[PDB]
Amino acid sequence: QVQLQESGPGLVKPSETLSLTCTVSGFSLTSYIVDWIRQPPGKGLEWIGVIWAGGSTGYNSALRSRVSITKDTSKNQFSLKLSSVTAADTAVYYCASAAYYSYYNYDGFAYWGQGTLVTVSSASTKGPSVFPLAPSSKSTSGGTAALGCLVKDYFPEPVTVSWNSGALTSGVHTFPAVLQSSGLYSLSSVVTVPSSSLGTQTYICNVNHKPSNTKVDKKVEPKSC
Amino acid sequence: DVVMTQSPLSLPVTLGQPASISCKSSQSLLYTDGKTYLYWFLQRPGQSPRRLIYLVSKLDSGVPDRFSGSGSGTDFTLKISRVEAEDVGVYYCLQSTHFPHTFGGGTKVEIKRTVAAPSVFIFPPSDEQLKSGTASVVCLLNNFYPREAKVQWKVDNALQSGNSQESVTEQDSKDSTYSLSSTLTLSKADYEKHKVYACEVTHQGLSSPVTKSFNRGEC
Repeated sequence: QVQLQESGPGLVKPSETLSLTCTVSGFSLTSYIVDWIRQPPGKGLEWIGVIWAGGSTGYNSALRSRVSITKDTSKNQFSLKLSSVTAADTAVYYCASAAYYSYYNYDGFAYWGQGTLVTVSSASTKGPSVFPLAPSSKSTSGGTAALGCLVKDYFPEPVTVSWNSGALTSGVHTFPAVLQSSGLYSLSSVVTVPSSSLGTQTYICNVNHKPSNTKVDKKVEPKSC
Repeated sequence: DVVMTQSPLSLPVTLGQPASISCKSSQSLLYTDGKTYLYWFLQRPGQSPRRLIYLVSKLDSGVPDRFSGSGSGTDFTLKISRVEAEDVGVYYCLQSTHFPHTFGGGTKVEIKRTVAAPSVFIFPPSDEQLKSGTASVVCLLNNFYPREAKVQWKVDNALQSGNSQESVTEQDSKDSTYSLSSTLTLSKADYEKHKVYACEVTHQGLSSPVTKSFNRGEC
């Protein structure tokens, strides 16, 4: 019954400062602590630091004094800052909270935020092109048809893809993105539906690329053969 | 710093069978207050880790009793008495007795299910993309098991090399299958110069390779 909301994903230039915020809701009968953790893509978890109820902090020495955790003006809002970043700092950053009953009795890592991917790069953001993956008899297996969207040429990750504004979830497969030689990502999202529904139901893929403030809705029209 | 070693790195297990994950620390995790700050988490693809166990053996709210934790000092174990399809993912152990707090490297739990042949689908490039000077052809291998699958692109029966990329979903939490998407990228000129576009699929569930193809300009 605790929720942690983190700020959006995006770019940080090398040597510059990464800045993230976390809002912790749901604690009422006790104070709480906030731990910060990161996860490089395809790697494990690394603990960054903690902010105690009174505002004091503890940091991982591996971060070489480049880290700061502060309490913001807004109730339950915390800021994580990491200075002089390099490619080693590219990761999904998480905040995690737990009940603090007293200094001699506290929990940790009980509730986690969704995680925000921060990419360290000197490159500019680039919004995706969204192309239909049109259904046809080449994608139609005995009463079921496959269709989708190709989300191409964007930077940095991530992108979110929904179908029919979230009304369509069954049979959806959103694939891991691939990095092309251009340095831009390409991702596909597919869905299997009854083929009889193709002439009576509209299928739209909703693509959001938060780093570039790009939102694209693409109607996927069937082929005739 | 305290080193946390998880064993094994990969854990394939038959549905309904037990699973055991080991976590070993380079130093005792027993704190001066008599408590052992050892935790277990489960992380699903594209999702945050979720806590299962704290204080070695205490289950978090909503965690079913097929999950259990044991151990003391430096040796710890996460047990699943009867593995279910939804138990797939990466399990991590964590210690917070010592500063800095450190995690184990993770253990990926996989379901060993019956062989399922993939359903193969092909998609031509869109006219929208063709207008930009590029042509991407997509081949989808849906809901197969095991993970091992070979995709070969053929353009007018000529085997393609260095112009395709693919990715595979993590194991499905309901049916225990994988899906694979492969993209073949050509210039519009090369695309317009050829007729037949095919993706050849080799998998254990298939007695012979399955070729899914289309002819450019049929409709």
